[PDB]
Amino acid sequence: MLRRQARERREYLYRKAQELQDSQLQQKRQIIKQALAQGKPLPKELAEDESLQKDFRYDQSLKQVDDEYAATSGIMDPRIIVTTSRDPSTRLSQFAKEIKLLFPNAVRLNRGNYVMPNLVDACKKSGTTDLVVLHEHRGVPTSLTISHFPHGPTAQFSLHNVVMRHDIINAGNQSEVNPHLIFDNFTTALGKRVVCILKHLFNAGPKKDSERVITFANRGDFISVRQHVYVRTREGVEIAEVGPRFEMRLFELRLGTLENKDADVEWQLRRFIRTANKKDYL
Amino acid sequence: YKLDVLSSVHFVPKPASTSLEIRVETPTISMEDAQPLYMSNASSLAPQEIYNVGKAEKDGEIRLKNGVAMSKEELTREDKNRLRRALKRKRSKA
Amino acid sequence: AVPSVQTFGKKKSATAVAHVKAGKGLIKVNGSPITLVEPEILRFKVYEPLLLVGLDKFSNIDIRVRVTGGGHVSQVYAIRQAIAKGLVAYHQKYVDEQSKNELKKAFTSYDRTLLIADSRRPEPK
Amino acid sequence: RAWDLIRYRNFRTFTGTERIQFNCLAVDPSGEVVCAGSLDNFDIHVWSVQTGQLLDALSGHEGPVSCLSFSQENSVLASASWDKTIRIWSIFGRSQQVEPIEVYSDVLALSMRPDGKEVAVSTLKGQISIFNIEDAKQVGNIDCRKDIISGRFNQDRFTAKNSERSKFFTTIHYSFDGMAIVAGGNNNSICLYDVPNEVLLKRFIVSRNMALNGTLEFLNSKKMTEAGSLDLIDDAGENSDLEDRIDNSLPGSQRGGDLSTRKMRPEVRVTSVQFSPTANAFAAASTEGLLIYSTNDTILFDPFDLDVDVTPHSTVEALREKQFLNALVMAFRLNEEYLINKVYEAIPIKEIPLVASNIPAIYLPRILKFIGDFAIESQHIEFNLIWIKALLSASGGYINEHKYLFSTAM
Amino acid sequence: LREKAKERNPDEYYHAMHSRKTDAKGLLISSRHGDEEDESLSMDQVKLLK
Amino acid sequence: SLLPPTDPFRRKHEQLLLDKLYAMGVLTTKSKISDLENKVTVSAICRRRLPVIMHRLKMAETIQDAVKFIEQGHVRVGPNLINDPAYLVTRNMEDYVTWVDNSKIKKTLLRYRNQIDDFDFS
RNA sequence: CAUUGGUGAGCAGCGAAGGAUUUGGUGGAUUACUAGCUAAUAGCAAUCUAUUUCAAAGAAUUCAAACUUGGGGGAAUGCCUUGUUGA
RNA sequence: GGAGCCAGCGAGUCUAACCUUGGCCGAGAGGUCUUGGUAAAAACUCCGUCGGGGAACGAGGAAUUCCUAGUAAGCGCAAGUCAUCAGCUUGCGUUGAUUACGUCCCUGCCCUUUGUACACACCG
RNA sequence: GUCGACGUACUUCAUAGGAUCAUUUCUAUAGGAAUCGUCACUCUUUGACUCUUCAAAAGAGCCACUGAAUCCAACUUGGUUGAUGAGU
Repeated sequence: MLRRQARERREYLYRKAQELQDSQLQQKRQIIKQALAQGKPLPKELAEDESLQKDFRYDQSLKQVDDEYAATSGIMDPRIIVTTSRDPSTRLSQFAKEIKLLFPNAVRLNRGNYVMPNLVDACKKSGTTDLVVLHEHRGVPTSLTISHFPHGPTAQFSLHNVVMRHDIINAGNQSEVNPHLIFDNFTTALGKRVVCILKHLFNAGPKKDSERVITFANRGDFISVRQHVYVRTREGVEIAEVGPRFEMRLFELRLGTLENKDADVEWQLRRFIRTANKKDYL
Repeated sequence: YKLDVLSSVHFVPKPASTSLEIRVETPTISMEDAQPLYMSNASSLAPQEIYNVGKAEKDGEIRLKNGVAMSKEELTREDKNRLRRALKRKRSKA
Repeated sequence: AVPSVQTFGKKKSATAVAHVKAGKGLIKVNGSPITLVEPEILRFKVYEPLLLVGLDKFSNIDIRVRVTGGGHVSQVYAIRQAIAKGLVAYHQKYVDEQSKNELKKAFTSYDRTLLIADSRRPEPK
Repeated sequence: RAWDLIRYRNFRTFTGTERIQFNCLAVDPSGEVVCAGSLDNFDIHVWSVQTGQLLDALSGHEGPVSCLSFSQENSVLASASWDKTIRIWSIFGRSQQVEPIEVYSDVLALSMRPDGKEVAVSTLKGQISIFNIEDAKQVGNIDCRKDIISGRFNQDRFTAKNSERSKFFTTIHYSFDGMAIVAGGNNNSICLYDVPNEVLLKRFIVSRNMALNGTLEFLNSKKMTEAGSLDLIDDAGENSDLEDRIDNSLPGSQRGGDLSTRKMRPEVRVTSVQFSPTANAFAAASTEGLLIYSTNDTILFDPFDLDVDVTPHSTVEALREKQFLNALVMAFRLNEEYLINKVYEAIPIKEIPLVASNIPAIYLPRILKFIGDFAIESQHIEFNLIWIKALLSASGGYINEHKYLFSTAM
Repeated sequence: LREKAKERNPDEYYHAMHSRKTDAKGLLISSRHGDEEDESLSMDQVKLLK
Repeated sequence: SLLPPTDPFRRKHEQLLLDKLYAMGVLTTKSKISDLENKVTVSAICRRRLPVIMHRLKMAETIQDAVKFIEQGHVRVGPNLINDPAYLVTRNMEDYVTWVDNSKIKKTLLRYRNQIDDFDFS
C-alpha cells in the first residue's frame, strides 16, 4: 500500500518533468496549427525540421482543475478532519469546534499523545480527503495548516482578527446548509491555487436556493473571511452575519504532505527582501 | 483481446456504457437451453411490462396509475381543484 | 553449527531481543538473572509464560534477553512477548511440530498478546 | 449483476465509480445489500439492491481485500485482506463501526458459521484459524501444512519437498451443522476436517492424471535426459495437419483466454468448494469440471449402541409380533437401510400418531434424513406426507430449539 | 540522504550481505585491516611469529 | 491518423487506447500520441518483463541473476509464485512483486540487517 | 566482562575383531508385468534364395490448393492478374 | 533522607550576562592579574524517619464551556526553522483511566413527500 | 481599457573550391598501387573447452553393489649421535 503511494509520487514527479520539457513543444504545435489554419511563412527551426512535419497527424488530432484534485473534483464530496495542536487550550478548543461547525462533512480530533507521521498515515489508511490542524497563542488563534491527503499540497496561513461566535453573542444555532462562495479580486496563478484548494475544501454541488453565504475577498493580501445568512427581500436583501470572523494571511505552501518538512516548495513568503513592502503577492 | 490474453487480463476496464436492449415474449422454456428438462415456466415478460395502465385516452376523463378512473363529470369541484394541484406538483417536478 | 534461534518482542516504544539456544537450563536478562527484574509487582507478569507452560521445557534451553527503550510496563510486556515467541520458535525449529502446536494452543487460549502484539494505530471516523 | 432465475434477466447492473475490476462478492441474507471487493483499489464498494446506485465505499484495508462474507443471524460484514488483517464492520444500527483483528500471515480465505458467531479464516502460512467473533480471542486453530500434496512441474527446477506454490489454502467452507471444514488449495488435494477435535478426517487426491502437471511429485530419471526433460520438446511438427502445427501462444500468458495460447500444460488446482445443504455431499470445482462426493450408509455400517440381542432376525420377529416402536428402534440401532425401509414400509397408519410421538430425540435426525431420501425417490407421496405431518406435529418446538442440529435435513 | 532514507525499498539482495556484518545498533562495522584473509592469525603462523 | 481529425470517435478511441497502454506499461508518457506511433518498442515491452522489473526494484543484482532466481523459484507475484520466466507485469502488480517467505534469500537479507524473526520462520 | 568470531591443545560421557567426511562407475526402481524378427491367419529363429515370377485391384476437382506475410511507403526489372498483337 | 532502574526527537570553526574592589605594565590605546555582590529525566519502586499560615487564605457558588481510547488527566526532556510565539510557542516520550457506543421523547438542524429504477416482494 | 498609424529598438538568411567513398567493372577521371592452385616458423587477437574468484541460490532426489581420495585412531619404520620448520 505505502509502496503504492510511493511509486505514485514517483510517477507524478516524472510526469511533471515531461510536462516541463514539452511546454515548448506544445507551443510549436500551436504555431503549426495557426499556420495550417492560415497559410503563412513558416519560421526557421520548425520549418527546417523533419520529425515535426512528419509526426503532425496524431499531433493535430491532439488538443481547468489542478492536477492534485483532478479525478475527484465534483464527484465524491470531500471529508475533512480538523485537529488541535498539542495539549490543547480551552479557547482553542471552542474555536476549532466552530471551524468544524463552519464547514460541512467535518469531524473533530483532540490530540494528546500523537505524533505527526503516525497521525497522517493513520488518516491515509482510514481514507480521508482533507485535513486542518490548528495552532494558537495564549487563547488567540493564529496559525492554520491545510493538507490534501493523497500526497497533495499543504498551505500554511496565519490568522489574527478572530472573534468566537458565542463571544459575539449568545445567539443560537446555525443552519449548516451547504453554503455558497464568493471570490473577489483574485489575480495570480497562486490566487487560482488558493481558490482551488478552498473550493475543494468546501462541499461540492450546492443547491439553487441555499441560504448561507461565505465570502472570500482579497483586501491587500489579507484574505478576509466572513459569513452571513441572507433572506431575499423585495428591494434590499438583508444579510445577517453569523459565524466567526478572522483575518487570514498566507505565508507558505508545500507540494507534499505536512509531515514532510522537505518537499518541493512551490511558494514561500519572502520577508527580508528589498521590495517586500513594495509588491503585492510578493 | 490479444493484448489482455498477453498481459494477464488484469486491466482497468472500459469507462461507461449505455444501450437500449429490446425484449420479446417467448416463454422461459424456450429461453433456456437444449436438455430434456425445464426449470422456469412463466413468460419472459412481466405483467407491468406487457401492460401498465396508460394515461387516459379520451379527454374528459382522468386515469391515475393505480387503476381508479375518474371523469370531469362525476367530480365535485373541490376534488377537481385537488386533482389539478396534484397534476401541478407532478408537472412541477417533470 | 549451534542450533539457535532469534526473535523480537515489542510494546509501544520498546524492544526486547531474545536469543534462544540449547544449553544448561538458565535464564539471563540484561546480564542479570531473572529473579531481579525491577518493578517487583510485574515480576510475576514476566514470569507468566513459564508458569503457564511448565518448567522442564525451560530446564533444557538457554535464553538471553536484552531490552532497550520504553518505560517500565512497556519493557515488561516486551520481555514476556519475546520469551513466548522465542520458545515457540525454538520448538518449531529443533523439536516436534506437535509440541509446537500444543504450546501455541495453550498460549493463545490464555492471552493473545503473547504471540501477536498490538501497535495501537488510531481509528479516525 | 443481479440475475433472476424466473425470467432470466439481469434486472440490475451495479457498477464502480472509477471502474475497477472485481474479485469477491457477498450478499445480505435479505436481498437488500450487495457488497463487493477488489484487488486493485482495496476499498469495499457496497450497493443497495432496491436502487442501482452505489451506497458507500467502506475503507480501511491497506492493500487488497480478498474475501468477504456475512454473519446473517446478527448481520455483520467480515472482510479478510492481505493487510494481515480481518476487519468486522457493523454497517447498520446507526453506528457504522469497526473492529480489527490481526493474523500472523496474510489471510486469503474466509467463512462464517451458521450460528454467525465463529469465523474460520485461512492464512498463507498453512494455518487455518477459527475465531469467536463477539469477543476477539482466537478459539481454535489447526496447522494444516504437512498433509498437502503438491506436484513438481516438469518446467520446474526444485522439488515438491521444497516448493511453496501450493502449501496453503485457496478456499474454505463450513458444513452446515458446524463441525466439519472442507478446505481446498492450489494443491492436488482436498482436505476434510473436524473443528472441535481439531484433527483432520481425510485427504482426497483430486486427479491422478499424468497429462496435467501438478499430479505427480516424483518424476522419472528415465525421462529427463541431458538436454531437457523430454516434455518440453514441441511436437507441433510431428502433427500431420496445419491446424495442429501452428499455435498462437504469447510469452508468459497466465490467466487468459483459451489453452491453445499456452505452450505449457494446464495446471490442476481445486478452485472452489461447498457442502450440500440437502445431504452430506460436498462438491469441489476444479480444473477438470465438478466433482461431487456423497455418503452411503447402505455400504457402510456404523451402528449405535448394539447388544447381543438386537439383530435383523429379532427385529423382523418383533415386527411380525407387532410392537412397532420396538421394531423401529431396533432397526435404527442397527442402521441398515434395508431393514429401516422394511419397517417403514410395513407399519400401518393407525399406529402412526402414537409411534411418531414416542420416537426419541437421539434418533430424530436419522428418521428425518431417511424420510427425505425415500420420499424424493419413492412413490408413496401420501404416506410420506403423513409421516412428516405426524413427526412435525409431534416434535416441532424441539426442532426449533436444535434448529442448527436439523438445519441440514429439513 | 533523507530522501534515500524515505525510499529504502526493504527487499533488496546484494551479495555483499554474505560478507558484511552489522552491529545491533544498525551501524555498519568495518575493519581496521581491510583484507579478507588477515582477520585472525592461526596457530601455525603464531608459532612462527613468536 | 487517416481518419479526419475532429471526430469524437477518433478522439475518444485514441484516448482510450492511451489509457490501455499507459496502464499496460509499454509507453511512458500518456500525452504524445506521436509517442504512441513512435515510442512503442519491443524493447519497451521486454523491459516491462519480469526480470527487468527485478533489476528495476533492485531486488536481484543483475538481470541474468534475476533470471536464475526466478527459474529457481524464490520470487512470488502476490499470493502465488512464478516459474515461467517471461512474465509480463503491469504497474498494479509491480506494486506486489516480492520475495517468498522462508526463503534463504529473505533469511540472508534480514540476517544482515540482524532482524530475522523466526517466529514467522522468515 | 560478554563474544551467536577465528583457530588449537585436553578431558567427562558414548563405544563387539575401527571410526568420520567426500567422490566415480554400474544395477534395480521411479505409470499396471502378455515373450524376438519378417514380406505376419504362417515361416524363421544355422538363411531365405535357383518358385518370388504371373494374373487380378487401382489414374475426377480435365493442374482446386501459402488459411502460415513485423509496420507504415512505393516496386525499374522480375512475379501475379487483366485485356491486346502475330503465328 | 537513601538506594534501585527506564525514553525520544536534536549537532552551521557553532551556544552566549552585569556592574564592583584594587596591584602592576605601558606615552597612550589599553593590557594583565586581583576582588565583592546580583539574572539564569521526572513521576515509578523499595527501605529508614516524622506526624493552620508571615492580613489574606482549608479544593473555589450562581451561571457557563468542552469530551467517548492510546482520548480526559498527570509527569517531565528537546528545540525556537523567511508568518505568529519568549509573560511564551512547538515538538517527543513516559503513565494511562470512569462512563456512554442507543435514542429521536425534549432541543434544534436537514431531507423527502412524484415508486420511475428493469425482476420477486411491498404498498398504492 | 484594448486596438489601429507612426517612430524606435531587437532576432533571422547567403555561400565557394578541391579531394575521396559509394553501380558485384565503370560516380565520368586516363597524372593512378595492386591478377599466381602454400611449403615451414614466430608473434598477436578472438573465442570453445575443465576448474575457479568477487558471492551466491538450487539440486531427477531412493536403495544396492563395486572402486578411489582425504582425516582420525591403531601399527611399522626413521629420529636428541637431531624429526618438523626457516632468504647463502
